[PDB]
Amino acid sequence: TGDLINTVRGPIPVSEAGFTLTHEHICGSSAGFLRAWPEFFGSRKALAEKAVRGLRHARAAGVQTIVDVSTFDIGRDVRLLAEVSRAADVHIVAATGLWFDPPLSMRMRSVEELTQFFLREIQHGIEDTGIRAGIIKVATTGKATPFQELVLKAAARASLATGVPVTTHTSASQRDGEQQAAIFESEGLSPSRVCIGHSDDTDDLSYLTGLAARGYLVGLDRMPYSAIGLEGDASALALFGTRSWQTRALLIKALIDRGYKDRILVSHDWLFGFSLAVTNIMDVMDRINPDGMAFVPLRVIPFLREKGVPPETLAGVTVANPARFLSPT
Amino acid sequence: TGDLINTVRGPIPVSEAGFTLTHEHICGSSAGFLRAWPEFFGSRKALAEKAVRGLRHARAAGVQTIVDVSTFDIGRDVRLLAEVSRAADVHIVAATGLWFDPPLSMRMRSVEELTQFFLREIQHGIEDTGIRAGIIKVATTGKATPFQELVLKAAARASLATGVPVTTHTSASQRDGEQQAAIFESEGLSPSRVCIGHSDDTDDLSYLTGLAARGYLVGLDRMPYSAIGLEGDASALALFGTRSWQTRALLIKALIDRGYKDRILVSHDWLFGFSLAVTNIMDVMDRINPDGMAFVPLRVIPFLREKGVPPETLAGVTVANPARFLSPT
Ligand SMILES: CCOP(O)(=S)OCC
Ligand SMILES: CCOP(O)(=S)OCC
Ligand SMILES: [Fe+2]
Ligand SMILES: [Fe+2]
Repeated sequence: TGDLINTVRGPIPVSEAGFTLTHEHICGSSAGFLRAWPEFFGSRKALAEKAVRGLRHARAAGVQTIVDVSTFDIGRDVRLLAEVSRAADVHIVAATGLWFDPPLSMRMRSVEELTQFFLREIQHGIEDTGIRAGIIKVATTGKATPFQELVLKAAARASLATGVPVTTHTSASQRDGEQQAAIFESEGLSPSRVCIGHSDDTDDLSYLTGLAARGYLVGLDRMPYSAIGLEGDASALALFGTRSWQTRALLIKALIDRGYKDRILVSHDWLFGFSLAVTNIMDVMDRINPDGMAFVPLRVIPFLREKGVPPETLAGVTVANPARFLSPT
Repeated sequence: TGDLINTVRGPIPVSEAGFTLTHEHICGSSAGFLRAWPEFFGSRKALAEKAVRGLRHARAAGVQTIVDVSTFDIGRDVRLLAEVSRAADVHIVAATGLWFDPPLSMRMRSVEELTQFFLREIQHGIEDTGIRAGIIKVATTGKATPFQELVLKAAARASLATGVPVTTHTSASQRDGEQQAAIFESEGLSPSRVCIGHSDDTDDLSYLTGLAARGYLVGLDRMPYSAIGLEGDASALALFGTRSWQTRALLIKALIDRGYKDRILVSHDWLFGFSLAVTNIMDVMDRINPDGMAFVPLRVIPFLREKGVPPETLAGVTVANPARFLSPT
C-alpha cells in the first residue's frame, strides 16, 4: 500500500498492478511512423482495435498490467497506449530511454543531454501529454557502442534521481549483461533496479546465475518465440530461434531451482503492430502465437505448475517481482 | 499562368513563386524529435519566432519562396512550416522522400511500399494535414546502399506518376550524381525533373558539365558554407569545408559561361534549428552567416553582377529555373 507507479492513465497503487508482463509492446515501430503512414497498419483505428482485442484476451487470462517498453525510437505513441489501456481495462506502464535505432538527433547528444531527456519523460511527461514514464529502456547488441555507453549511463543517472527502474535489450548469446552491469555499477545503480532482458534467448545458466547472484533481475521475456515448423522462412528463423517455448519456459524453473525465484521477470515481447520488420512478419507471428499476450498465463504457468513449481512461487514471480521492480526505489 | 504548385498553405500559380530558394530547411531534425523534446530548441515557440525573423529577412532581400527539402527523416513538421510561412509571408514547398537517416521501419520496406508512401504524401497529404508535397528528396553518400537504390527508384516512380520533381543530396566529391542519374534513367525519368544537389561542394566542372549536358539541374545549394577563420573547430571543418563562398559562387558563373545557365539551381541549405548536429553547431553557423537565407540575394547575386553576369541571366536562374523545375511536368 501507498507506493505508486505511473501508468498511461495516471498513477496507480503498486498493489493494484497485479499479474504484470514486464516486456511488451503495443506497436513496434519508429518515431513518427504511425503518424506519417497509418495505412501501413491498415489504419490507426484497425491497430487499436487489434490491440484492444489482444489485451482483452490477456486480461481474461489474468493479466492486469503490461509494461510497454517502447521508447521514442520504437515509435511509442502514448496516446495510443492510453486509448487501448482504457478500452481493454489493462494498465500500461510507458517507457523512456533509447533502443538500438536512435536517429542522429539523439546520437549527437551528450550524456548530460540524454539525462535531461529521460528525466523530462519521467518527471514532466512525454511529448505534450503529461503522461509519465514508469521505466527506462536501453539496449546493446553485443559490446556497447560508445553512444550506447552514454545511454546506459544517462539511464543510470535518471534512475538514481527518480527511483524508476531500468530494463534492457541484449544479445543474450553474447552475454551483454555483464558489460551492461559493469556500466550501471560504475554509475552507482543498484542491480535491483535493473532487468537484463532477453535472457531466455540463451541456455547459459552460468551467465544467468552470475547475474542473479549480483542481484539483477533476469528477464525471460520472449516466451512464445520459436521458428520451429517454419524452417522455410529465413527472416523468421533469425527473429524467433530454434528453441521451443518449453525450452525457454524451463529456464524459469532452472532459476527457481537455483534459488533465484525472486530475481525472475517473465514476458512475451509481443506486439500488435510491427513496422520494424518486413511486412509479413506480423502475420507469421500471429499464426505461431494466436494467444498473444495470453500465452504466458495460458501455456507457461500451467507448464511450470505441472513440473512442480508451486503456485505461490508462480505468484511471486508474476506479481511480487514486478511490483518490487516497478516501485520507485 | 495556370500551372500550380503545392505549398504548405495550399496551391499557388507557378508564376507566383518568384525568387525561389530550392534547397532549404526550417529545422534539421529527426522524426518526432521536435514533438518529444521541444526544449532542445529553447521551445517550439522560440524556434518558430527565429524562423519567422529569418524568413522575414530573406523576404526583404527579395526571396518569395523556399523549398523545404526536409523529409520525414529530417524531422519535417508540416504544421511548423505552415505556421512560419503564414507569419513570414514567404511560400514554402514541402518535401516527401527519404534522407540518409531512415529508421528501420522505412529501411524494411519494399520499393513498392516506398512508392506508395511518397505518393501518399504527394497525392493525399502529409500525416493528417492535407498538406501536399511539392518535391521528392533522396540521398546518397558515395555509392548507393541497396536500400538507397530502392529509394531512388521509388522516387522516380512517384515522379512519373505525379510530375513532381526529384532533388538529391550527394557526396559531391565522390561524384554520386553519375550513379543517381543512371538509376533515375533506368526508371525512365527525364533528367529535367532532377536536381543533383550539393554540387557546389566540388570544383570538378567535368563532373558538373557532364550532368548539365544530359539535362540535369545542378544544385549549387551551400553558398554560405565555409569554415575559414574557424580552423579550430573540427566539427565545423567537416561540415562547412575550406572553400570560400566566393569560390562556391564562381561555379554559377562557370556554368553560365559554359552555356548552362538554364540548368542551374541556387540555394543555401540553411536552417533555423539543427538537432542533427552537435549542440553548438547552430550558433557557430549563425555567427558565420547572420544573413541566413538572405545571403544569396545580399552577397551572391551582387558578386555575380560585379563579375559581369547579366541581370536577366541572374533572373533566369533565380526565378525561371525554379519555376520550370517545380511545375508538375
Ligand atoms: C522481436 C521483438 O524484438 P524487440 O524487444 S528488440 O523490439 C522490437 C519491437
Ligand atoms: C549541413 C546541412 O546538410 P543537409 O542538406 S545534408 O541537411 C541537414 C539538415
Ligand atoms: Fe521488446
Ligand atoms: Fe539540406
